[PDB]
Amino acid sequence: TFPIMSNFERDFVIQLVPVDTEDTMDQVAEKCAYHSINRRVHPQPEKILRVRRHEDGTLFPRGMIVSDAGLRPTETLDIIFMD
Amino acid sequence: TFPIMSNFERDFVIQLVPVDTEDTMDQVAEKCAYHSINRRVHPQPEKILRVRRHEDGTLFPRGMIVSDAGLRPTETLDIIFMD
Amino acid sequence: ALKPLKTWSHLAGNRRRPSEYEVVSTNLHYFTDNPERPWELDSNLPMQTWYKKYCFDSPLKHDDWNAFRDPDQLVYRTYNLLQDGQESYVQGLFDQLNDRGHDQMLTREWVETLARFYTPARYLFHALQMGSVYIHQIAPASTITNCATYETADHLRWLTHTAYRTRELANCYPDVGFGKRERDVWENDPAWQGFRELIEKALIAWDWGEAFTAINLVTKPAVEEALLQQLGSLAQSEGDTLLGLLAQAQKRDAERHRRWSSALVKMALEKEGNREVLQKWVAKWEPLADKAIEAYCSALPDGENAIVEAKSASRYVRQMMG
Amino acid sequence: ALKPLKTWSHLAGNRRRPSEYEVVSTNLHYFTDNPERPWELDSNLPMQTWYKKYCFDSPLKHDDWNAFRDPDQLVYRTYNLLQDGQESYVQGLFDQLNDRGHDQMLTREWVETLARFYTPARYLFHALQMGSVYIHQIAPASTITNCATYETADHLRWLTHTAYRTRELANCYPDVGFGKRERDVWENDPAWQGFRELIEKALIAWDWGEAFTAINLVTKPAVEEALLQQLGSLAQSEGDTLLGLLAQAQKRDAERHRRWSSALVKMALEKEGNREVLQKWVAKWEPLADKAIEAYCSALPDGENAIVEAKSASRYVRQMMG
Amino acid sequence: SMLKREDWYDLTRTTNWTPKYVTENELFPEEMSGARGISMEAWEKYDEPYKITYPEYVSIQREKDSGAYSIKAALERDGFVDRADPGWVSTMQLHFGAIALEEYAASTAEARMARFAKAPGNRNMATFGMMDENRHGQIQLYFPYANVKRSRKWDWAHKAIHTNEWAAIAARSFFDDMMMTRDSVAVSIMLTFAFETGFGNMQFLGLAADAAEAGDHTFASLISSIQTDESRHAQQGGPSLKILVENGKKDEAQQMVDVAIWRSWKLFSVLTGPIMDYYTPLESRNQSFKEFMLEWIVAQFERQLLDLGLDKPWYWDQFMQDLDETHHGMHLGVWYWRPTVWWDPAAGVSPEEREWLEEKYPGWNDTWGQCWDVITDNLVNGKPELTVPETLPTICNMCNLPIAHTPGNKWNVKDYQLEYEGRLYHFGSEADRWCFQIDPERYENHTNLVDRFLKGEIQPADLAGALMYMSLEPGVMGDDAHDYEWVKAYQ
Amino acid sequence: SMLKREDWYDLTRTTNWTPKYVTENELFPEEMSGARGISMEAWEKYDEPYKITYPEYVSIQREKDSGAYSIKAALERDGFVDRADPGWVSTMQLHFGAIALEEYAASTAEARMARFAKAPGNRNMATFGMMDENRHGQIQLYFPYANVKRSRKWDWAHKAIHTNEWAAIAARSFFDDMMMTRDSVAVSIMLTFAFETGFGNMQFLGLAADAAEAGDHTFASLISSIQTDESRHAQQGGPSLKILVENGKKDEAQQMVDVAIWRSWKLFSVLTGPIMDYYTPLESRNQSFKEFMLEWIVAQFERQLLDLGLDKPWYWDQFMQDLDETHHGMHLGVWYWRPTVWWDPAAGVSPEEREWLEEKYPGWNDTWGQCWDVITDNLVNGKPELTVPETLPTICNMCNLPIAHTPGNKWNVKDYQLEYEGRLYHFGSEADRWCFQIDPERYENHTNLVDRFLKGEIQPADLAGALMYMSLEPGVMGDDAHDYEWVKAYQ
Ligand SMILES: [Fe+3]
Ligand SMILES: [Fe+3]
Ligand SMILES: [Fe+3]
Ligand SMILES: [Fe+3]
Repeated sequence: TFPIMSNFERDFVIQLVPVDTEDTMDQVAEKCAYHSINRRVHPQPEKILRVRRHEDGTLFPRGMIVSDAGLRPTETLDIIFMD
Repeated sequence: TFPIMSNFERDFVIQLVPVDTEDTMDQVAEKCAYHSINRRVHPQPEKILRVRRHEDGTLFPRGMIVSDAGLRPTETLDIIFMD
Repeated sequence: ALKPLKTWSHLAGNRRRPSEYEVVSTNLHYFTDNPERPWELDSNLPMQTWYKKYCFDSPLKHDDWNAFRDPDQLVYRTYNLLQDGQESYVQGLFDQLNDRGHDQMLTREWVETLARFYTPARYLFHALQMGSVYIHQIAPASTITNCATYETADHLRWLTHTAYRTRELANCYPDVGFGKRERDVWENDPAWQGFRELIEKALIAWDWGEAFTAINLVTKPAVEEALLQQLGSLAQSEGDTLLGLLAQAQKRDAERHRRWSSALVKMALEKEGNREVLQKWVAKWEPLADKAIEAYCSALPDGENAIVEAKSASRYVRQMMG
Repeated sequence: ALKPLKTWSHLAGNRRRPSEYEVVSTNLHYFTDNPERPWELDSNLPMQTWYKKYCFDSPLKHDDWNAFRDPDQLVYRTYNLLQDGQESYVQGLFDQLNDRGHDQMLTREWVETLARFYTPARYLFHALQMGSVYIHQIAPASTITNCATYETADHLRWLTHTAYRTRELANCYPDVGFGKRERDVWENDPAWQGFRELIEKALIAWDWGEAFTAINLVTKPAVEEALLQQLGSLAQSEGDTLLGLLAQAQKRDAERHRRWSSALVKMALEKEGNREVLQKWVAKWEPLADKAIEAYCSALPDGENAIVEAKSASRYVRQMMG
Repeated sequence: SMLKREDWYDLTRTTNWTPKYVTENELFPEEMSGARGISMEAWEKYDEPYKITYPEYVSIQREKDSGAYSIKAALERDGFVDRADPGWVSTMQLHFGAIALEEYAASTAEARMARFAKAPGNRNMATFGMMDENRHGQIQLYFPYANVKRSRKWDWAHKAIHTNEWAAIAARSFFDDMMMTRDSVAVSIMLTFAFETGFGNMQFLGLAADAAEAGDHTFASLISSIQTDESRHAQQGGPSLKILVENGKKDEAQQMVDVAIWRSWKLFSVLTGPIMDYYTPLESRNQSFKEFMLEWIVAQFERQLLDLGLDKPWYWDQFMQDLDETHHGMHLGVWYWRPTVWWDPAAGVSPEEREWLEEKYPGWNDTWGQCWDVITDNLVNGKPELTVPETLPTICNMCNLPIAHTPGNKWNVKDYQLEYEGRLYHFGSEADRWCFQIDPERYENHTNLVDRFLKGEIQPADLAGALMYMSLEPGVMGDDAHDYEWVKAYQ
Repeated sequence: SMLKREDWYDLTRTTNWTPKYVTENELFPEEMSGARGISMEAWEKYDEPYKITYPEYVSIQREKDSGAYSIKAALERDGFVDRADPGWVSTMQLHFGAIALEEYAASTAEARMARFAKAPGNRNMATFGMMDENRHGQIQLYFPYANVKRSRKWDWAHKAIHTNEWAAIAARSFFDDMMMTRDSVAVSIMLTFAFETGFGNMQFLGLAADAAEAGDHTFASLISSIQTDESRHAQQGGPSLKILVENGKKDEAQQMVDVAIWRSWKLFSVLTGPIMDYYTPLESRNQSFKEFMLEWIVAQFERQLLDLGLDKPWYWDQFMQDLDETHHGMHLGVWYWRPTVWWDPAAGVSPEEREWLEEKYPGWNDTWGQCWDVITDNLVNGKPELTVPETLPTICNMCNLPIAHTPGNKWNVKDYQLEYEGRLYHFGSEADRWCFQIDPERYENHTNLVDRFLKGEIQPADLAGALMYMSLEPGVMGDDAHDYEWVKAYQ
């Protein structure tokens, strides 16, 4: 269990989202989407959700797990739409 | 020219009505009707308008003229519907 | 169709926007609309006759009495604001000087002087109240009446101060007769007969112009100089600081009554003959005033000088009016 | 769903319907909600530390300080109603005694006595203003703070009367130095050093419980008995009736300050140990008070007796509290 | 410290003394005093139930104005009057016009007692009463003044009583008779007891409620503030009556009360009755004028009279009956002759209003309803000119109001004529004629508007001339309050 | 006679003296005084522009309450609140909750200057200021008290600041930082100059106008009365700044002003911005929050700073830009998380309101409008549960408000993180982070609601637990102001 701040693309607010240290960036994005998609952001089926570190913009591979991302607890992450 | 107070039948108020000393009771009733009939009282074609002295109820013949009625200036008269 | 006005129609076109005073006090009497029949009834009723003889037929004349304006511009609203402040000052004195034990510090002589020269004034003050309230109901213009209205309120005020103090004095000196003996002093003490004759006679001068002169121009200055000015100065030298301050506080009302009276006389002198009319009335009443001042002040300590100052000061009031 | 209440939730179920006083004055301070971090910031800020040491850690203890109730039940609305009436009385005295020429009747000796013993009080009165306003910002309950609020307003009031009269006095006696010499008298005249040392030291007693005792229980009774009671009685015997009345009028505020102080002490004595806490503070400050009274009153005429009465009357204030 | 009021109050009214330099009758002329043979000592038993002193007066009255004037200033820019029901606006224009200057005149009526009452307590209470009416005249001038730029009709708040407009004459007729031309004792009875205690008090209470219901808080605050000053001086008649009854005059007291109550009722039946049952919006009517009269006015009079040892006037039963008729006639009259008043009369005869009327007054539609039926047909059929008059109505020589009564299926309009010294007088009721007969010399040569018209005093001698004689011109002349909106329901 | 105020005023503030029995630093502790090396003599140059004395104060303030309380009593039985727009009721419940006890707290802030200011004139004006805030806290408790029986929400007028509800924390965060934990000089600058003169003054002016436009005269009178007391004490910062600039501290004065204005802006963007553009009925909106800010707040600051010899804060341009975004985010946040506040947030996104928004803020619909599009579809399609949250939003560690910004087609939401001594802090703006960095020890260990949640201080550690932690329960928990009425326009 690890806390991160979700800054979902096209949303208007950053939110607290608990992920698991074993989660994949894909699974992280899924947990973040739950709080933005179909609440304040329209789904985009023709796109893929990617996880980026907010402070420096580091793009994390889809398959990398939280445990290997070197994140600070509560770290803010951008969840963006990519191809 | 002579003033009389008209208390027209079915109306709600007595009114000042100038008649002529040569007027017939019929002509007096006609002058009084002008101020009540079709203003606050419905016409009654199947009836005849008669002039009665208000104070004592003396009924004046249709053909008698003001000059012979022995009225006090401003005297109140009832204008009633009769057969 | 008649277009809406910027002010009351009788005040329209004044260049100067009407004050609250003018808005609520001008041209209100309607009995002056029909001099031949002031009231909406038979023209021969006694009240019709009373107003025609005592208001309309007065020798004090003017074409537009409704033009009169109170120099103080008193309105009911501002009258109570003004007087509530003055009463707070006066009730404060009563309250705190009592706490100080002020009345117990007075000498026996002075206490007896109060029973004779001070407390019986409740009768003279109420007589002025009656005098000014009669002026109210017979004056020719609402602005004149209003001045008399508030002046009457002031007279009731003095009566009230006096009634209150009489009680306090009686509580402090139960054996003097305070509250109990004033009617006999007023009715039988020679020191009071001058004032009593003066006010009793003035009280039946029904002509509005004469009532104004007898009550406001002759009687009041005489009463104010004897009972407020003279008795008050004496009170302070005798150790009675409360009465000295009280009298000074009431004299503020007197000064205001003189200001409007002076204003009315000024207006009257706009018409030829009125100066002479007012002087004849003063000449007729002045003798009773001198007599009032002489009988009251001569009985006071250093009385003959109190008489000279009172006579001089009260005359000065009329002198300054012309 | 939560049902609407008949009153504020913290006053619910009181059997007795809450008064306006209770509705607008109770349980308002929020810094007492988190003793460990009174303010919504870092817990180590100097202000956090100041309140923890001087409010929370005070030896004067009670489990429910918010239960305190001002015996006078003063609220802003009624405070101004009360004081506007008292100021009308006081401004009336100023206004009319001036008209009377009261200050010109004072002797030269007395005038010089005023420059020494009366006008410099503007400094001591402002010091009390500072003293009571500090109590306001460190007290543990809004009802306690409010009493200190109005008391501070009263102190500013006395300062103001004094400032006004100093001007009037300077206008009447341009060569005395009124308004100009007070700081040097306050700072260098031995008659004032007792009070100056007392208030300067009390002004840095930061513990709320001690501030209350030093300012309200020890210093104020001493200042009130010397400057209002003693100087006032002297003023009246010297012919200065204005100061005698003014001092009496200000003493009304003092009596009210004593009533709430007495109420707080009563409440404090509900907890064991507080009587002893308050007595220790009084024992520590009383000596400076005696010293203040001795230096001021001994310099006054018939001074040694003024010292005995002032010492006796001020102690009596605390005696009656237990 | 301060004394308790009860400790010194009496000294404020221990002001009577025995005149010596003038006689008692000179100092207190009977025509102004009305002591009626009762001694000064006997009048000193006078004891006002509601006591008050100068300092309490200026203090309490200062706060009353502070509040009323503060409320006005606060709601001023809101312009409620601009969106108020036209029936309510009319109610106010009527109110200010008929009352403002009569309020001010009442201070002279109060001054009459203040100077001529032989009862010390009456003299002082009258001095406060004098002050009260001074306030009422000024405040009821100051408030409508805010609307002068909205319509000339608001100028009548000051102008009205200075005109010969019929309603103004009826007003002065009443007020001059009750309080301006009567002796001190008579005034206390006829004005403060009969009129103020008996009608004005409750009426202002209901008026202030109506204002609030209409959403006019400025007027509501105004009226309820004024009304609290009422009991302080309306109380003056009670003790005078007690003294007259306890001495030899019970009949004299009774007669003054009979006259005053009847004359009050008549002015009330035209100025208040029409407002409650026709101007006030249907959904805002909490009760009928008749219901109001029975609950708040009539019952109170009976208790008051009984407690005083007086009898119910001889006309009491008739008065009860008239609660069903009189005001309906006064309303129809004012509406029909609407160009002659200075406010817009509200017809109040829409289908819904008509069933309410039928509910409150069984038989209304088959009587009053018929006149209104004719008027409605003419409006529906484009003959509006048949809804305004071409002659003057007959005017009562006592109340100066038109002589009107039940029309339609229960026609009962009567004229109580009286020939007196070669002149024929007309009266709208048995009681109005009686008021004339018990004191003929008080009304004898007064002429009502009709009398003046017939004497040649109104020139040109036509309707346009009568309107000019009454100071009425387009802009203030009355018309239908809702501009005939209610006609649409009939098509 | 009386003296002219100008003749004796100065003696009232000639109260400084040279301590002898204690040192100057003991009598005026720097942490409380903030004299900052500037001598007592130099501080005595302090000259308040608006002068007033005790007797004028008690006299003028007595009348102010007489009027405000008279208006309340008069309109009380009217129950306007019962029929007022729900958006207006919410505005009041919010107002009283966030302000009543902070007003009262400001008297302590005033007391701080009254005791510790070295400027005599500052000490006296602060004593009157202390009295002013005492009145504001009491009157803004007494007025809402009238509505306690209508809804528990009114109890928060007193309760709010005693809770850990997020809005209350944001309020205390601001007020404790600006006026309760600062030295005397700092308070006069940050509170009276930056906040009261810069924001509160104009805001109360607009609020009182809004109340009137809404037909709530009780509240309108309340607010405008309170606002007249403002300049008397809001004036205190000006002369302090003059003295600091004229001596060695210009930079110190500038920094305090920068901090205070930014922190004021943030609280304002959530408590006032949302109200003007969304709670106030469309037809009552005289101008947008941005227009209000540019005309009445921003221009005034520039003139004030220029006249003082100070500069426009470094963040000025950004601040200008944010007038287009910030409050829209604060509104969406409050509405979305509506169960967490004590009033009912009004959505304000009906078709008509949306075109107004597009007019006042070009690009609104393609940004803020999209989030609202999704929310609207869900409500139209019966998925209301997707319009409330299941997690907490990220909270700024300075302003304690959610970190939100432009969404949709111009997505620009950013977090100004900062790692300080082994802890990661989040800030809603460049300026909020800077306020932390120029004085870290003042905020270092404070924890926002999110921090407390993550530390295990909120138990149960779920939404229901967070609600209980914030003292919120059904009855006061917020929902849509108009009960989703605006949804009907979308079907
Ligand atoms: Fe009246
Ligand atoms: Fe009356
Ligand atoms: Fe405030
Ligand atoms: Fe403020």
